[PDB]
Amino acid sequence: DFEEIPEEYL
Amino acid sequence: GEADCGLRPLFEKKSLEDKTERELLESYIDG
Amino acid sequence: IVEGSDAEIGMSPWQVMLFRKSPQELLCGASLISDRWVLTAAHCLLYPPWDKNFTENDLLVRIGKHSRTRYERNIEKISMLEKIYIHPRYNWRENLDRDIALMKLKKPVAFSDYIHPVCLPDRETAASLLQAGYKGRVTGWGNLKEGQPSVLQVVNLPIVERPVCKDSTRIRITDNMFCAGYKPDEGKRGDACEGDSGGPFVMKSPFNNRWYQMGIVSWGEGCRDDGKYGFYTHVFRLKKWIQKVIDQFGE
Ligand SMILES: CSc1nnc(-c2ccc(Cl)cc2)[nH]1
Repeated sequence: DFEEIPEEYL
Repeated sequence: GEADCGLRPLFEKKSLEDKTERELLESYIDG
Repeated sequence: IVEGSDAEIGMSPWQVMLFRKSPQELLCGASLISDRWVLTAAHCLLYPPWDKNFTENDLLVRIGKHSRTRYERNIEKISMLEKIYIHPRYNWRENLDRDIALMKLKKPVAFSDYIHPVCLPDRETAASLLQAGYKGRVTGWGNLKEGQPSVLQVVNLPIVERPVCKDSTRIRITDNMFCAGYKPDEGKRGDACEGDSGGPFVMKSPFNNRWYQMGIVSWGEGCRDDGKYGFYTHVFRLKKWIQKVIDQFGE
């Protein structure tokens, strides 16, 4: 549902 | 607290009012 | 937010989204009170009846957002948490008494047109503004009905007389809570709902033109949004806890 956030944040 | 707190860059800082803040002011019938 | 409107851009620049890493989902609202402290409801982080007990690494905060689902490149900032602090007397067993928590960010967030802290009230601001009839404002990305919004929603609701709050419910109401919302006769409606909790109930001071956070969206019984009211954590009453935590654990 949400847009993929940058993987740096994960 | 923060010296600049609660003053919005796109509203208070430019002296622009949002569409319904006045509804809040109108209710503060200081009583 | 039920029966709200779309927020204007930059209308609530202290609004924070509490975001679950995996799976990617909105947990709750929250608010920015300085460049490294975020305020929310304790039950957003710790609620044993639902097997909720998040650690720092399960969570992100997203600051400066308008759109619920979009990654707002160049606008929003996503921060990791250094430490969660739950009020030591938060009552999850009974009534969510003292439903408040603080989150310290790993690094200070940069303020911008879209990102800016709200004030915490002083005794005198609270005494003057926390009155029946006086309207505050509630914002969040929660459900529109007891489906989901494209953008941040906003609604202004009146604070309600304490006896009316109490007579609306079987839950024991404490001094660390107030309720707000319209009465069935009053012809206007609105309430927070699923996803909105931990977000801010703010009021604009007529004295110094500054927005203050008076409440945190804590709980309700549906969203009846006839004869029911949303309950908010009474922020000034718990401000000494807030200051203790910040003074001790903030740099
Ligand atoms: C978490 S499910 C839910 N249903 N209603 C709410 C709600 C309604 C009003 C407030 Cl003030 C808070 C939560 N939450």
